[PDB]
Amino acid sequence: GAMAMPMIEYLERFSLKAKINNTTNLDYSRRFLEPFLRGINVVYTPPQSFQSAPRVYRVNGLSRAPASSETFEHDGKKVTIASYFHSRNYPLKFPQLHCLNVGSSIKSILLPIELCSIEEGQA
Repeated sequence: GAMAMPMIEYLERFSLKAKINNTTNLDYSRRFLEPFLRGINVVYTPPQSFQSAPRVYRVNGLSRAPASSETFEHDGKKVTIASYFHSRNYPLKFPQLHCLNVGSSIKSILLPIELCSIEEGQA
């Protein structure tokens, strides 16, 4: 056991049999990765620069906009998801990946699936 597999790593080994890096075409494929990702539980691991406790979220699916697209108002500034993590001193390697739609169906939170990990008990 103890197989908390990072969603990128999971994608590589199981879904693609290939390498996930800057040559990803799975960015726009995220919409068709939805059907596979619907109804999973992912442990969100906050990057080392966050020092925050990891929490598992039930994936209802994916949000229609990537992390470099969606913005939220903080400090009066509408910052992109990707920029907020970058400001926390963690540059997202593939922020163009459609954000993970988790948290709640009435309160959706968008999280970089890169930092989400599939729990061994789901498979």
